[PDB]
Order: sequence, then structure tokens, then C-alpha cells
Amino acid sequence: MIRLYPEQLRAQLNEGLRAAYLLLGNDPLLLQESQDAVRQVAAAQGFEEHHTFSIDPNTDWNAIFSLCQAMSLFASRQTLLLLLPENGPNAAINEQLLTLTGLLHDDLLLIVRGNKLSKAQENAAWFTALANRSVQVTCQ
Amino acid sequence: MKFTVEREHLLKPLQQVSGPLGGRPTLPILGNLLLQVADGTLSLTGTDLEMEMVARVALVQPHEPGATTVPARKFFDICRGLPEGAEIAVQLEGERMLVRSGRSRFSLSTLPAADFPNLDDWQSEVEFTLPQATMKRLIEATQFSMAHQDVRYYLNGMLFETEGEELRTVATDGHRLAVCSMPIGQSLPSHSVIVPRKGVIELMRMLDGGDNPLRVQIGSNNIRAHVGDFIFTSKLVDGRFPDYRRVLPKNPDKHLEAGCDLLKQAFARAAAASNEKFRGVRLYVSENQLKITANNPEQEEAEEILDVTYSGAEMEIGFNVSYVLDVLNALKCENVRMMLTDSVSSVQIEDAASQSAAYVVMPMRL
Repeated sequence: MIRLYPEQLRAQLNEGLRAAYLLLGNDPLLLQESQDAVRQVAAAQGFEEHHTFSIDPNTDWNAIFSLCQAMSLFASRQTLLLLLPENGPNAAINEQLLTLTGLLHDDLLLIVRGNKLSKAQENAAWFTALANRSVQVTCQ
Repeated sequence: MKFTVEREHLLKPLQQVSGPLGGRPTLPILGNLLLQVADGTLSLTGTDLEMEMVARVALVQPHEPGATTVPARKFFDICRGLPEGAEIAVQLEGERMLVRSGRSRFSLSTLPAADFPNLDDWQSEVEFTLPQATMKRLIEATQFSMAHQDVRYYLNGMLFETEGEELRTVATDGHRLAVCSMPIGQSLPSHSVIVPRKGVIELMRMLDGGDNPLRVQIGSNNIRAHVGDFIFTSKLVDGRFPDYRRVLPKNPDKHLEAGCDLLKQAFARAAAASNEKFRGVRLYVSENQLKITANNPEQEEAEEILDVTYSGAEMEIGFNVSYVLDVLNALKCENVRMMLTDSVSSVQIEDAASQSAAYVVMPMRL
């Protein structure tokens, strides 16, 4: 799993576009800029359909999971952003995110966001899966 | 201005113009109704700047020309609060408007009619007439497929297009698509426009199926519909709607036909059986047979087999129960027909009898 600061995104996102992007850090502009950088270079290659979810104890995860599951009539690739909670993943958000790490295929560009990954919590089954295949932008 | 109206005549309209609005006055004037009296009729108008509704009311008792603006909600309640059968004499006086009935008498504040963001007339590029029931069928047959807050705004609405003596509507959200065409016995130049989601909903609502035929006018940036004493106007979405003809499965070779009601029932309990409802369903077609199964990868499962009319080449394909059921409920009929290709290319559901409406659904990953 690559680890590259906000400043260098334009380079690594220009050369290589991952199937996942963890934009962690409590920085207001860096976080945005980085996602606006991915959803930018994204649009570049077929991604006309974008989505976003405010991760909490109310979010309809079937919409999400079945979204990664769907096929488009116009081949429009999707950019699934997620606004994780300001205090890191919750009790079981580490399960669905794990389920989610399974639903991932190549048209779907997962983009998770929030603040510094919960100290040592980083262990959740999901983060583990993504690990090899994604990029972690330090927007701190 | 001045008018007197049986409370019963003014209620329906008052409720129609100051209708689906009521979020928050983005602007003061926007929470007001424009009242105009001129030539035997009273015209009430409401607007949110995306679409406006006008209601005409025949003034039978003595009346007097004029125009003003008054809080829609308050005025409505006032009327709604009087006892039924009560006549309501309204009269402008100063910068206040008087509502008098029996001995109850109120007075509301106003704002100049001149300031009402009323739409200055435009010119229709095309216009025609069709029964209300025809418009109803067109919108009902395809509206469930519109996008909702999708980032591709030109999808958060319904397409309206003409060609020959036919009017068709097509809705889509990237995943499923619905289209319906109806003859309107009128030579129309071929034209095409996107009506906003909110516009379509309202147009839908205002149809009472009744004797009054509908009269439509498509301008360049607006569309208008006169249904009896109401007139709906909406802005069109400014974008290019995708070509629905390029996504219809091409020269399908796999065709199955089953009982709509039965197909529904089977998907209903394939849904009930699924603990992972995002997983959807998995169908299997083989000569004159359909094995459907809610699919959950790590558990073995019970499949239900249906007697269907199929043949050609057997195959498997995943589906989202919603999409399919939506179509079955839309195709309220006896038998349904489905045309396939691949486990990766779209499918086309359709009534086995008429071909007015057609639905295209994209299979699931599986």
C-alpha cells in the first residue's frame, strides 16, 4: 500500500489510478483537494456516475453493496466516495467495509475519506484486504 | 380588485397553486400567490421558479378587476377554516387584502403583483392534444425509472419526444430503462425534451383521467399543459438525454415467456429467502424452464423451478429483484415476455400482448 502526501497526488493519480483511495486526515482543504483530484482524473476515464455516502448508524448499505453489484446500460464507471465518521469507523463499520472490500471490481473506484485512521484500529478485516491494492493519501 | 366566491369553488384551486411548495421561502414573494381578476375569471398563480401553476376560476357573482399578491398558506387556511357552503368575498384595500365571510373578517398583507416572478410569455415550437388518460399511461408506464439526484442531472427527469402521430416518454437511471409510445392522431414534427423529475410528478398528479382532454405546448426552455382550468408550466432540463435505441438488446435470440403474476410470486419469495438483499437474484434459463434463486455465495441454496416457455440456448444471469418486480408491477398483465442475450448484456421485459411499453434492465454482476 503506497503512502503519498496530498502535494504529490497529481503525480501518482496521473500515472496510476487505484481501485481504492484512503484520504485520511482532519485537514479541510487537503482532504477535499485530494478527492476532487481523484474524481477529476476519474471522470477522465469513463466515470460519469459518481456517488457518496455519509457513513453512520443509518446508512443503507444495500444501496452501496448492490451498487458495486450493478452493471450500467451506458457503461458509465462509478466513483464510490464515502464520508467516514470524524471518529474513525464504528463498532461494525469494519464489517460492511470488509464486505465492501469484497464487492470491489475494476469499474468501481472506492474512495474512503475522513481523519487519521483510528490509532491502532487500522487492523479491521477490510483495511487488511485493500492494503496491497490501494493508495493512502496523507491529507492530515 | 374584488370578487365573491362560494368557499367550495376556491378551495380546490387554492390548494393546487400553493401546492408542492412549502419548504422555506427562499424569497418572501415566493411564499405568495398572485391573484388576478379580469374578465369574468379569477386567476391564481404559484411559483418556485422551476415550475408554475395557474388556476382559472369563473367569477359568476359581481366582481371587479385588479391584481395583487398574498401569503398562500395563510390565505388558504383562512378559507379552509370557514364553514362549508360559505361565500367568500375578498377585496383589496390599501396594501392589505380583505377576506370576509358571514361575520368572520380578516385582512392579509400583500406585495405588488409587478414583483411576482411570473413567467413572461414564451413561444411554443410544437403543441398538441391527447386524452388525459393517454398522458397518464405514458408517465405511469415509465416514471419509476427516472433517476433521483443522480450526478448526471439529465437523468433526473423524463424524456418527451415526438415523431409521426406518436408521443413517447423514456426514463432511465443508468441501470433500468422504461419507454412507452402512444398514437395521438396528429402529425407532429419530430422533437425531443427533458422534463424535470419534479415537473413530471406534478403533471402526473394533475391528471384526473376525466373528460377534459389535455393540451400540451413545448416551448424551447419550458413545457406547458392545460388541463381544464389548470395550467402547469415547467422548465426543461438543459442536457442531452442518452440514446435509448442504442441500449435495447440487439437482435435478441433468447426469448422466454411466463405468467406475469407467477414470475412476480417467484421473485417475491426469492427476495424473502435472501438474507443479503443486495445480492439479488440468479436466474437460469433452459428449454422451457426457469430456475430462479436468491444468490448467497457462501451458503448452499434452495432454488425454485418454474414452467415457462423458453428455448434456444440455456444460460444463467443475475438480477436485482427491485428492477424486475418494478417492471412486472408496471406491466399489469397476464403473460410477460423477456428477451435476453448474455449474462452481461441487457434484457428486455415486455407485455406478451401489446408493445406500447418496453423495459430494458441491466443484469447484475453475480
